[PDB]
Amino acid sequence: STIEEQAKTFLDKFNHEAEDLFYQSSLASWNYNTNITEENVQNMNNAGDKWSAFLKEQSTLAQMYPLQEIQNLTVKLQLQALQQNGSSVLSEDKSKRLNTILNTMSTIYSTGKVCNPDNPQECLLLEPGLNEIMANSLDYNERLWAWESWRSEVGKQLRPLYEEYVVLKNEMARANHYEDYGDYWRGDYEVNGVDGYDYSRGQLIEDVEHTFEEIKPLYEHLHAYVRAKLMNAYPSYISPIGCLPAHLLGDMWGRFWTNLYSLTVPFGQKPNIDVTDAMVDQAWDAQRIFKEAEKFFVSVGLPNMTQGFWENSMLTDPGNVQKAVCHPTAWDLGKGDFRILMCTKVTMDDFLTAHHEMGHIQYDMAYAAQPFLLRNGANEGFHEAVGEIMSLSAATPKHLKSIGLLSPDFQEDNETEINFLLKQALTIVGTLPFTYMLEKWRWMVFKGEIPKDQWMKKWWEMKREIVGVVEPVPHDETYCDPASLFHVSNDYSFIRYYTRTLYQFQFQEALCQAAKHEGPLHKCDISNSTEAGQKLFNMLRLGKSEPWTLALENVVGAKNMNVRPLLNYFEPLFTWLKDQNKNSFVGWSTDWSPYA
Amino acid sequence: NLCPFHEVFNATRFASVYAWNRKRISNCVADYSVLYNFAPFFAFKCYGVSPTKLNDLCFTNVYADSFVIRGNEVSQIAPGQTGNIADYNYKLPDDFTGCVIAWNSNKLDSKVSGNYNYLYRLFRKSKLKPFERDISTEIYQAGNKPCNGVAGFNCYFPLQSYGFRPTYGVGHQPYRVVVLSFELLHAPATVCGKKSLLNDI
Ligand SMILES: *[C@@H]1O[C@H](CO)[C@@H](O)[C@H](O)[C@H]1NC(C)=O
Ligand SMILES: *[C@@H]1O[C@H](CO)[C@@H](O)[C@H](O)[C@H]1NC(C)=O
Ligand SMILES: *[C@@H]1O[C@H](CO)[C@@H](O)[C@H](O)[C@H]1NC(C)=O
Ligand SMILES: *[C@@H]1O[C@H](CO)[C@@H](O)[C@H](O)[C@H]1NC(C)=O
Ligand SMILES: *[C@@H]1O[C@H](CO)[C@@H](O)[C@H](O)[C@H]1NC(C)=O
Ligand SMILES: *[C@@H]1O[C@H](CO)[C@@H](O)[C@H](O)[C@H]1NC(C)=O
Ligand SMILES: [Cl-]
Repeated sequence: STIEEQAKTFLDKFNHEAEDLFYQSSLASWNYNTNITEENVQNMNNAGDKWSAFLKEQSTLAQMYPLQEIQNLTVKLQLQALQQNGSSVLSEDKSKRLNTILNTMSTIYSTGKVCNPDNPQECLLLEPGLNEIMANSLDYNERLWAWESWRSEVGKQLRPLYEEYVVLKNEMARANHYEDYGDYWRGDYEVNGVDGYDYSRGQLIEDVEHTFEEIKPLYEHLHAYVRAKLMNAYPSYISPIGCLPAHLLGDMWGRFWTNLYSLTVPFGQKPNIDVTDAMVDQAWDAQRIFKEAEKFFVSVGLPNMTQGFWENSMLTDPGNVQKAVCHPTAWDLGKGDFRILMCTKVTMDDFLTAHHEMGHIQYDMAYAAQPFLLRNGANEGFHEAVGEIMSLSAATPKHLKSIGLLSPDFQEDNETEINFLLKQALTIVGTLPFTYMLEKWRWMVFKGEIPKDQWMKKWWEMKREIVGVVEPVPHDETYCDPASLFHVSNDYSFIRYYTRTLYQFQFQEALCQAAKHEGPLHKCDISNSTEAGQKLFNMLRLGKSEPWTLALENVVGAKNMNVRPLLNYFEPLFTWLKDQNKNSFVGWSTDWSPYA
Repeated sequence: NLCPFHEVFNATRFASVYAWNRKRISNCVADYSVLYNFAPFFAFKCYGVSPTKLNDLCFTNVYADSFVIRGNEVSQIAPGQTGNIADYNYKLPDDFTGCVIAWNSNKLDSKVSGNYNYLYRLFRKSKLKPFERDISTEIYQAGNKPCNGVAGFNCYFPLQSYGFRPTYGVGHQPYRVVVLSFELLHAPATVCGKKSLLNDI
């Protein structure tokens, strides 16, 4: 028997044992998030430890088959994913140090509290205390206090931990034959051995920067318009040519400009489409929402939800004694078990979230036939992009009127279209420079291009230049403002939100063309279009079995990420923004600061 | 004399498909209607015979093979099928003359923590002959080195468990299968239904 034949038998034994152990861990994790008890914490840890130990043993056994002697690429993909060392390539001492640094930074972030001055007892956590301030408060000093105190009392604790975190992560990545920890993260988009579909890790940097150059004109006019509206609200705080103060952006970091909508709404006398009152007028419950979502996917040729879905999912808050983690999630426990955990309320937001989460379920049911190690999105941005395009069609007035939630007499004029597109750009467009600049800073830190004594200096030079955002308080090298975000202090790659954003509009533009949609791209509804559903399913069933460049080609016809569909979506707003900024300064000066 | 079909279909526990059980039926009147009349048989596909005109002919012997598999493997209990069950556990010949009966037993053969009572053969040197049974527990040698009787590198235990849980999907839920073989050798008839062998009176 050849090495490739022994690996096929090894992967055959692995698939059957992994599916059982993964189901035990997923079921024990479900029983905790739906019934938060102390007994369920231990059963979740016991089942999770047995699953983690099984993978560590199989990873060592998988590393006994040399990949060079395997020619079947589907077998090589499963062996390569299982042979991934990760932290197991470091010494036992350094891996124990690394896991301690990771737990401490996660503990500092989740438990870090800030106490108001003159009351050492009135303290606020990030969630919900400081987040409520950064999302609703209009007081300059109150927002400045929450922004600065979170970074000077919690971020400074993370600064020494993050320095040793970079050293050990670089030693881990370089022992796995990567350039640095940033190059390690970029391996999620790597493709080798497929002629015409290969993709290098360094190519992601060039593609992200190239597509970002085309986003700059739209973002600069969005930035200029937001600055003008905010300058009328804070005339003594904002320069007409300077960057935007970092604490006046809608959240703790300015990751999304969504909350700036009340002050930057173009036509503040035309109300939003809120079918929440209509859902209560028609006695809608949570089952009706998910039933309507089920009808949506069925209308495009996708299968209905399994019987076990309606029986095992938790589509409502358990209430009273039984507590649960109300964050909406989609569960793929395996072996035909698909569930959705959600404390659904009769609102329009939960209506759109149900379509977003059931889109993850359709993705899971599609590639369930794949081997165990190939049951995932094409890359890190695929799964979340599939969920986003579902809420895009479900929120259009064309769809809301076809289901009886929006009145037919309700007419849509170009003033409500601009209000909708502006609200969308504050979240979608407003996060792209934030995401790219943050991830580029970490790429350069891991690559060694930013010295330790210039971490915070380079961080805010890039905020001013790339994001057009200035810090309200000068920060020396005792701070660690990037670590004040969850993903940085909890060791999660961030570029996935940039690629996913460009993916979802590539998906939507392609599916809407298959649905024969006429008019602006943002008004599209792919409902009742089996042709669009067939084109999407041709990628969903692939899972990780094929390169992401090929999976993307099955939907959009192109092999690479493209920013043109994103610009096609926001073109009605981009032309309106340019007309609004005809007597305003577009761009920003990086030398101005609110503390100058 | 009524044929003991109740012992086969209403058994408390079924056999693992690798060690499938066979109950020979002989010298009795077979009330085939009693079958179709009692459980909701999800699958009832007969090959070479007619289920509508069942208890009208006679047979030398009737064999009832019973075991348990998952839902997606019921399709393998048919002539000319491939897969782990058809190749390593229970194989039906190409000229099969009989009926295959299967029904969902999630209420009986599943438990919350996992019912690891039912097994199946995952590896074997060759495919099974029709109606062949292999209950050996020899460690499968996948490589070129001897296994010495214990599991290791390229040395796997040949039998795997289902671990039936009631929250599984229908394709992974347990299904009880009963295979009725109808034999007709050079011997007088011994098993007839309501056929014209009332003449025995
Ligand atoms: C949740 O846990 C409590 C604590 O034992 C138990 O009484 C209750 O039955 C559990 N509920 C469910 C749905 O498992
Ligand atoms: C690779 O192996 C799988 C089984 O693991 C098989 O189904 C597939 O046909 C093989 N592909 C090639 C190109 O040999
Ligand atoms: C895993 O780590 C070992 C050393 O600990 C190294 O020799 C091997 O090449 C690594 N393999 C992979 C796939 O990372
Ligand atoms: C899905 O719909 C079909 C009819 O198109 C129905 O036969 C089937 O039972 C449904 N599935 C579930 C799980 O209800
Ligand atoms: C889709 O078709 C259904 C009937 O099958 C209809 O009620 C609904 O209005 C249609 N929606 C769209 C957007 O075409
Ligand atoms: C909307 O369209 C009307 C003409 O139909 C035009 O006069 C008006 O300026 C437009 N407004 C915007 C914001 O596009
Ligand atoms: Cl910051």
